[PDB]
Amino acid sequence: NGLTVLPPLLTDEMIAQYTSALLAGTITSGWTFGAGAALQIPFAMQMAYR
Amino acid sequence: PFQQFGRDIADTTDAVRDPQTLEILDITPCSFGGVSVITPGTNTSNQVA
Ligand SMILES: *[C@@H]1O[C@H](CO)[C@@H](O)[C@H](O)[C@H]1NC(C)=O
Repeated sequence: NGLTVLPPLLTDEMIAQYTSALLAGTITSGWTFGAGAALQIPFAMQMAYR
Repeated sequence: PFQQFGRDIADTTDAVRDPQTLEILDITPCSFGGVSVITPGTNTSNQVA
């Protein structure tokens, strides 16, 4: 009744790619993708770090 | 058999019986929305979408 709803800029599919990207960085490369490029490290050694 | 019109969750009439037949018609409000103009800077072009 004169009210309108507007779509989000990022779709649920685009948000699901960002949550996959943050997760795939976090699994393969620790915190390093938050400092520069993702540097790979074996996951047992990333937990040994943590 | 006695019902003449129908309402949405919040007051608004959303269906009507034709009184000459018995058909039930849904009502959809008029299409409306913001006109928005998509543009480069006027310093670089005057084409718009
Ligand atoms: C109304 O009249 C039409 C014919 O013009 C008819 O087809 C329809 O069944 C009638 N409806 C009633 C009984 O009100």
